[PDB]
Amino acid sequence: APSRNGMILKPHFHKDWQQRVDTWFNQPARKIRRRKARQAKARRIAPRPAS
Amino acid sequence: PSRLRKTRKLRGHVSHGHGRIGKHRKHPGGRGNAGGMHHHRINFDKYHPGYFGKVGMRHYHLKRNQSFCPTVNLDKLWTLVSEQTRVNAAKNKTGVAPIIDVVRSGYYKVLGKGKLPKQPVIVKAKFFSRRAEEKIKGVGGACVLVA
Amino acid sequence: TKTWRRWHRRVNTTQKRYAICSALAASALPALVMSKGHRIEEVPELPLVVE
Amino acid sequence: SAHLQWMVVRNCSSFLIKRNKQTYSTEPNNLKARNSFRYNGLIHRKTVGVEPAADGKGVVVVMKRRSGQRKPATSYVRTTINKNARATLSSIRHMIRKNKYRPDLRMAAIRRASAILRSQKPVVV
Amino acid sequence: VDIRHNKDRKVRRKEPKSQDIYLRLLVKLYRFLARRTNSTFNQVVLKRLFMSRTNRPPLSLSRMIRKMKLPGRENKTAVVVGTVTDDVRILEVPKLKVCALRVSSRARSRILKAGGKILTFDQLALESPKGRGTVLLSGPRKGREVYRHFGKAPGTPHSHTKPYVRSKGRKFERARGRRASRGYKN
Amino acid sequence: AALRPLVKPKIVKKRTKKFIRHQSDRYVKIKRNWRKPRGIDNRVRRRFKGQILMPNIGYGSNKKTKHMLPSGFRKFLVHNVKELEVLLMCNKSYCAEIAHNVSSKNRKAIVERAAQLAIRVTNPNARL
RNA sequence: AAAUGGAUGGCGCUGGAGCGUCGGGCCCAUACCCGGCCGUCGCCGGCAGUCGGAACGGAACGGGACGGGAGCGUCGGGCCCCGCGGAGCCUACGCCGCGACGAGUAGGAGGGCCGCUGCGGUGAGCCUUGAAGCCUAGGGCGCGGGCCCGGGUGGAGCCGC
RNA sequence: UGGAAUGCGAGUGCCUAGUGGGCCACUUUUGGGAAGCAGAACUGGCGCUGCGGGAUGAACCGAACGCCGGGUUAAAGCGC
RNA sequence: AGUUCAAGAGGGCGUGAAACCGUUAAGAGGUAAACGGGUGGGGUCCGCGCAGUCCGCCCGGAGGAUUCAACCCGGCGGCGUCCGGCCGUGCCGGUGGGCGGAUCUUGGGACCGCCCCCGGCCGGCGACCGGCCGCCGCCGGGCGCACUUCCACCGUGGCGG
Repeated sequence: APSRNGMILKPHFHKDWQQRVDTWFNQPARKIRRRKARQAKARRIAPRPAS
Repeated sequence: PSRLRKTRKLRGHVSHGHGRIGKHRKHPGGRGNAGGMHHHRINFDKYHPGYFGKVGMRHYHLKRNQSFCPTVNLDKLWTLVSEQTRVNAAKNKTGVAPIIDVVRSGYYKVLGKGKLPKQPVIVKAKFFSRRAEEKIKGVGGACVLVA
Repeated sequence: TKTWRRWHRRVNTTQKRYAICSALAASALPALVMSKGHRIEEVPELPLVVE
Repeated sequence: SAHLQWMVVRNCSSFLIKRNKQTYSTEPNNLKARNSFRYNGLIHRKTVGVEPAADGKGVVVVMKRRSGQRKPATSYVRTTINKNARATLSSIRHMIRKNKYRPDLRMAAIRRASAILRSQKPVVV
Repeated sequence: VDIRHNKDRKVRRKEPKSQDIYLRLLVKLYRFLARRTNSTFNQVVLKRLFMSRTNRPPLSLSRMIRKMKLPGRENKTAVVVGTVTDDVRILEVPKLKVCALRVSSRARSRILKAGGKILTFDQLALESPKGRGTVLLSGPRKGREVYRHFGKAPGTPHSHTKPYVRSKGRKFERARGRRASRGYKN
Repeated sequence: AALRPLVKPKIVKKRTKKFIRHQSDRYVKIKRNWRKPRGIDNRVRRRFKGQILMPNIGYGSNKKTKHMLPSGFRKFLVHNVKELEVLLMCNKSYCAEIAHNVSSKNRKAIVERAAQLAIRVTNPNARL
């Protein structure tokens, strides 16, 4: 396995990781949803500082 | 880009660059770092001395936050204040000396690599090195300890 | 084929700003704009500014 | 600058034709229509173009004026020369040589004028 | 007949691997100068324009001041085929005439504030086509991290070369082979 | 009439026959398109006597007559009248071939325009 | 003395087509010499000098005395002329010159205007006056990967950079 | 007086695939009656290599290869 | 026979490859076929094939039409201490009132460094503009009305390619 100089690597891929993979393709969607929640909350408490 | 890779130029060659005699088998050696003491104990000794064995004493529940002590050398001490501060201080005739608060710039300990300009200065830090304190005094400054 | 293929690339902000400056500078040279097939004739000035 | 723009359009242009081992350029003021720094009709401060007249007789000679390099509308002065073949060649020769306006392109302009004048004379089988 | 062919093709750069058109224009300029002039300065500059970035290390402002303060170097132009970086450990900058491909913003400000002049290689050709009155400087070529790992192997007796180590600590390649109490120490 | 080139050199071909793939004669699945035989015991690869010849760079033609037609011209593919005008200043060494996808109406215009530009057409009678 | 019928290779050869020692001729290799063409490698190789004046081996200034002259004291001589004019060039990633060399499994590298499908630009691209696809004793190109055109069939899309 | 001859441009770094079954011959050589047997040394070769000759043949003799025209040879030949 | 543009679209029917087979045409045939290199014979197709070139200058013959050469008017270009506006470094005067600063404060201020603007001085045109004055070129018009200029034909014409 080892070939000349290198690093002794210990990857943690022994545990059926492909069943638990978190992709972030919904990341832009959750930014808009968080943003629209902030804007709706600010209107609902309109005079209050909304922060 | 798959069109810039070796597989494109390996079409038509029966062995895919892996040889006819030895072939490309699943795991001719072990898997991973297998045999580091038995059949790979030349690679491990030649390139990773110290890999096997135990050295030192354990320390349970290590919290790196209390061992936090960033360091700054004397050759970078005057970069923590503006250039105009050093020029005005040097041109001043009296014994007044500017203060560099090293902790304000995110450093706790002052080390003494380098040299200082002949310009007195008051340096505030949590810890000082022996040569750092001697060089600050030799220029005409003072070392002030801050908790 | 797997969904966790790297689809996205991040470019340095300085390089992205560099590319915009180069694109703007080239847009003011009529030879480069005609080399894009943009039919810039009878146009009074290539850096066209209107009110 | 001509050399700076040439390094941009050398292999990337809308006028570039690559086909069966030869290269051509179709910009309107390129004598010989070849992809070359010397003959490119867009990247120089002074270029010469020879085109057939609007009608079927004569040669229109295009010359780039010195000023307004960023003003495409007024960058080109066009002269219609409609006389006999020997006089047409002499006029194009004097415009390029007596003005010292791109003497590098003198023969190329003259050959292109002869091709256009020949193509206008009637074809008899 | 009866010859070897394994060393017939010399491996060297005959052009920059870069597609940067501005570097290609300086290569066009100095290709002409290396040919039509007997100057060996123009030949050396042409070679360094081809060279890769690892072979064109940045030149510190402090080191250029060091090398331009040597006797007889006054009123000469420091030529760097590379980047001139700023050194914050230097507090006084004299007046220098420096030609470089790139100069960092803080280095350029310090050089200009001192009264010096910064030139490009096209202005250097116009001022000194031969390369007269110049000091041809270079950054430290082996002053980068990969060279600490190169050479005689770490597990070999008199070797001081850095191993490839994932993390640094007491538990990472320090016991057997690095210590007489654990096997051996060469 | 028949437009002739500026020069008509004697074209010398080192080989007129096509290099055929090994055993393309024995199988229909093996097309005649050339493949270099990478076989440990292959005798075409080893250059035995009386076998199928392998192409190599020694067969390359003279650079003065490379890509030259028997008429002495070199062919340039053309799709419309405007592309034909690119051969105005190289009409004694280059000829125009109209693409197969050009319609019948457009071929008449290209042939008529090429006739008055002294540009030789390889295929002027197509789709007449 | 060995088993199918068989092997100076065979036929055959005995003033030799046998054995030994020798001569002079002559025949053949991808080897050697000369020449052509392709490529690779090398030459710190040449060309930005496109000029009708232009070019390698020194030029540029001012002081005195001088001789070859045009002049009859001027070294002015980038300005010249009964012609007003003189091919091509240099996609510098281009073009040109000279010299040497070229076997290849496993394997490595480079180039590919070799090929397939989709996307961003571009071709004022192609197409029911006929796209793709398929067939072809037709014309050709390229060392090759392959490609272009002619003809037939087909009926709606396709390709170049 | 660059301190023999001859020839040649050298030095150096990183990364690195395949391989890690070999076999044959002159000479030397161990075991074996011996072997187209087993095991060594040196060099060359086959394997990776086609070409002329040995009728045929991995290794012998000659000679190593881009596509061609002329000329000449090697080893070997010139009754058919 | 009819429908359809098309039945070479006829209800597992778009196009319709190969393997395999039938038939027609041509050729061949006792060392299984098939292959490489040379030729030769026959055949299908191809060549606006079947009296063979095409350009420039000059020489003659005869024809036609006139602008040319020069000169005048008008228009447009190209080039260069003459002037003005810019683009600017540096350099001073600030109505500046501006941004920052780990400089001093006696939040507001003062000080410093830059940024822009105003005025004066100061250098250069090329991805930066005008106006005089010349010199040169081109185009349009007039005059120039024929030993000039131009356009076509003929010679089995001469030179170069």
